[PDB]
Amino acid sequence: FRSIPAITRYWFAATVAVPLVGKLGLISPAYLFLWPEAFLYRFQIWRPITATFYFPVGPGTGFLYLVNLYFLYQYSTRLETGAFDGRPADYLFMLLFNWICIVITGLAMDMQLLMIPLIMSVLYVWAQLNRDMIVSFWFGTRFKACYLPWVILGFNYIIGGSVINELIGNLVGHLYFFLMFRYPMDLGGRNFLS
Amino acid sequence: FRSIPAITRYWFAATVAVPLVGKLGLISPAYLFLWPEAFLYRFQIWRPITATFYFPVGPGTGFLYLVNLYFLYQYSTRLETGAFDGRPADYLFMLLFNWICIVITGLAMDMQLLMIPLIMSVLYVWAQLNRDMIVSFWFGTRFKACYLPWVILGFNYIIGGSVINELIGNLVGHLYFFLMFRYPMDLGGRNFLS
Amino acid sequence: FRSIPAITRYWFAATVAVPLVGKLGLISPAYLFLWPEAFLYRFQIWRPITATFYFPVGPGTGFLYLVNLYFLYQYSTRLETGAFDGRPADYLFMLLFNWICIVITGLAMDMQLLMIPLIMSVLYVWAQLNRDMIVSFWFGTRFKACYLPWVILGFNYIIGGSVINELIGNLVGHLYFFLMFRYPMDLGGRNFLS
Amino acid sequence: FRSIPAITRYWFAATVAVPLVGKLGLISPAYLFLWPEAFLYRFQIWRPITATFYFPVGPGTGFLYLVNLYFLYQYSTRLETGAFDGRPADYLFMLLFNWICIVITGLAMDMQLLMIPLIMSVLYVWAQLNRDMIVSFWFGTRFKACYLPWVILGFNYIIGGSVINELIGNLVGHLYFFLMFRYPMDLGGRNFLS
Repeated sequence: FRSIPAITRYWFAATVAVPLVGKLGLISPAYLFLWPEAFLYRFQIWRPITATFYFPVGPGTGFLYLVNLYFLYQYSTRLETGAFDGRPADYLFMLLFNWICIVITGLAMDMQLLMIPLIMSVLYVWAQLNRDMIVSFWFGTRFKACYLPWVILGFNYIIGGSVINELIGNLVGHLYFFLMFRYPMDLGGRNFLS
Repeated sequence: FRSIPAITRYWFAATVAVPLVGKLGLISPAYLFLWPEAFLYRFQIWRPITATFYFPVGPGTGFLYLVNLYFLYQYSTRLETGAFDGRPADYLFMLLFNWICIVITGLAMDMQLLMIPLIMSVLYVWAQLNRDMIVSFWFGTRFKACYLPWVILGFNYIIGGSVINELIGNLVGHLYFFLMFRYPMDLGGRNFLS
Repeated sequence: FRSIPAITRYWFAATVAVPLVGKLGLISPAYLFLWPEAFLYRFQIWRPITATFYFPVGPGTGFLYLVNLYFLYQYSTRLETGAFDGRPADYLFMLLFNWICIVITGLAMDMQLLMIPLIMSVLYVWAQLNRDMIVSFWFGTRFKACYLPWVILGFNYIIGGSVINELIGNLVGHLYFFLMFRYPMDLGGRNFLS
Repeated sequence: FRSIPAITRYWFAATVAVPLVGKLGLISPAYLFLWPEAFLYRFQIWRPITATFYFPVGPGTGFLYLVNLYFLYQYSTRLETGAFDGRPADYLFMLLFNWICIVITGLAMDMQLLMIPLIMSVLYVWAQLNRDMIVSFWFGTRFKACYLPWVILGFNYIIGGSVINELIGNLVGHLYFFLMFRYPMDLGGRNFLS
């Protein structure tokens, strides 16, 4: 939807374009998995940037991708109209921070598809920046907010799935919230353009 | 109701019937795949024609069959009633022409079940000659014209499998449209039952 | 529900009791499969009576059993209050007829769990004896009757499954309906007790 | 709400927590199975107690965990509030006594995850002394007393797996019921924190 929705729609364009160049057969998808065993000794700088945008699509894994893209579009732009309003280098620094933390803890783990925890992290930091909102749902129209990433884990226990793909992002959101709210000197750097 | 709504609904009857012969267990489904290299060395003229009358319904690929068959019935007779009330022989020639090229481009590539791209070919050919009609869905009535091939491509991309097979059907549909509504000497064949 | 619902509840008691003696581990269920290869040369008179009452239960095949037992209790007792009203040797002769026919045609096939087609057969003969009933459903509250066993096949194509477990019963129901309605001399025999 | 609703909800906290340790990937689930013959030769006192605090949630056995945990929380504190407002030490002795016999009858048989039968043991002990209460379900309010163990056995029989695990839990519940409400000299132990 290129009709000026926000400033950072390049992310949404990348996450809709890269599985289309993966699935069609231009590049064999074996080169996009973020292998830490191939990142330890061999340098191979392709993976930790090409893995955060690619998601594999299969006939049976085709609703997680759609609902994660919906979470991305619907909950990143609310910060774009509510928190990104001016000084956008600050919130680009926010989005880089949990990026580098979750890629280094995915090297600490053995997780290989790094697209879910970043969106879960930005969803949790949305819900934590907007505590005490009376409406959060449409069936149970009254809902206590900020519990949404845990309700995502509840729907994961309904679908079975796994929880290792989400709780690291849901913890790094609390990490950034603590280092922002509690203590100062978590400021940006050079290359300011605003 | 099978009250002969159009002159060529034996296509619909056969594309319902032959998958019941497949799933019933009379002939093995491995005999109906259009193995192209087995069509190359061996003669085997059993399978350029039965491959486009087959779809392996079962555990998981069940909604795709119903949606594509519904779109086939829903738009074939509407193509017949719109700007095709006469000349049924030229309509049969149209239904032959995209087939005799899609069998070649499917023989070069590695596609097996050529049921979906021919249905989206005739849907695309309907889309080119039916501009400004907006009433498409019962719920989504705001769908603009010549967008429905891309959204059924999106449905086959999310629920189904590959994407390279439907794009070549759109390509051969555009090929027939340009070669039929711009240039002469493509009338049809003799001994037509017009 | 032993509270006098009908006359032939012995069938329902058998079909609720035999999977409980199978699943608990008293008898290894390898002796209950109706092997025609063990019925051809070896006599082995256990199988074609012990296989028509036993149904295997697994965590994931646990709704077909419940819905088939519901079809049994709901649609056999309707004949008990509508067609079995007196002279019950006639309808015992009905229930034994399609029993031995689907036994001999399951020997003609290789199908091994003989519980579904008998209930589908008696459901189809119910719907055929009650042609021109205005109500047949609750969501689409107007429904043309006797299409119910084909709607069961439609829900099978939704669930994927297989249609060889139902169409032989749905055909033997039409066989009995033809041999009852069209021609005489399909009468019972001795051991009358009514 | 964790507002300490009863004195022994650490059971509930642990039976929620330890499956997250299992599904998280810290300790392998093969170390927590109560292999009885491996408990026979080897000492291995890691596994009489961790086996009754575990359930392998995931792809397929997900609703059984939620329903059984809901029944545990819903009836443990209601047993505590009904005829057990005093004497918590005898309640703890009750929660020990069925365990120290179910570990023996599970060691003789081949059961692994002793979470379900202890919950239905305490549910059956509740049902045995709570006659004539009819209001049980929010929809099915006509459920008579001392029938709920059989219907949760039916739920575990249809959705879950085996049936031999729950009957010995009902048996040891009846054993404790008769041996506690008829015969003396089973008071408890010294150093009780009453």
